[PDB]
Amino acid sequence: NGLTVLPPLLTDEMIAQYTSALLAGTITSGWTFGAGAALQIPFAMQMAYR
Amino acid sequence: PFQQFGRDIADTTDAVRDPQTLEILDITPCSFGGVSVITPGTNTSNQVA
Ligand SMILES: *[C@@H]1O[C@H](CO)[C@@H](O)[C@H](O)[C@H]1NC(C)=O
Repeated sequence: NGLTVLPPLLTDEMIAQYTSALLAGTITSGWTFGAGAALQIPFAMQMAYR
Repeated sequence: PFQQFGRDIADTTDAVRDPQTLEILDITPCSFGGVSVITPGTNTSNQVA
């Protein structure tokens, strides 16, 4: 009744790619993708770090 | 058999019986929305979408 709803800029599919990207960085490369490029490290050694 | 019109969750009439037949018609409000103009800077072009 004169009210309108507007779509989000990022779709649920685009948000699901960002949550996959943050997760795939976090699994393969620790915190390093938050400092520069993702540097790979074996996951047992990333937990040994943590 | 006695019902003449129908309402949405919040007051608004959303269906009507034709009184000459018995058909039930849904009502959809008029299409409306913001006109928005998509543009480069006027310093670089005057084409718009
Ligand atoms: C109304 O009249 C039409 C014919 O013009 C008819 O087809 C329809 O069944 C009638 N409806 C009633 C009984 O009100």
